[PDB]
Amino acid sequence: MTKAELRRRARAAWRRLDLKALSRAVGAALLPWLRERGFRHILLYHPLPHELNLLPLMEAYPARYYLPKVAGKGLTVHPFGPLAEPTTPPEDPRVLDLVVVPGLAFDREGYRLGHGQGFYDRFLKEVRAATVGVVPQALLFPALPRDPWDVPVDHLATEAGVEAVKRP
Repeated sequence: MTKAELRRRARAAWRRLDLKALSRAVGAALLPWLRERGFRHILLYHPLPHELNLLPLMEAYPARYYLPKVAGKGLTVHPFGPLAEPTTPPEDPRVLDLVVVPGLAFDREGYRLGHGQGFYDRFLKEVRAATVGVVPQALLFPALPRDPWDVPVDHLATEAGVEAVKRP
């Protein structure tokens, strides 16, 4: 089937769950991995609907944190900071050692059902960093329809903890 049909299914799943609680659970279950790896420069995201709030990570795991900003067809990286649009300077993405990627759903190969704009697809080609897709277990779907422009994450984090995506 189509990505549109899958997105409808993912939304039905998101509404049977408690987003605050799953946000807390996913954040908690990330912490051993973050500590083991010792990541220091992490890109999060500003939480939208059918998304986990993982901003409480910052207090739980002290690090330099960053947020993406849309600029053109691209994501740019700004430190977590004041807004009026961020006031912190733009920064080159190579400073990051971890990218945390939200999604409507992911498959176990690390592919995501996104917002359809290509931002993460373009952005994930410019980083050399560990990546992790964050999702409730219920939003781990069977293999998503695959396109040449799709870029997978290499780890997944659910309320059960962090797991590798098998190398393609």
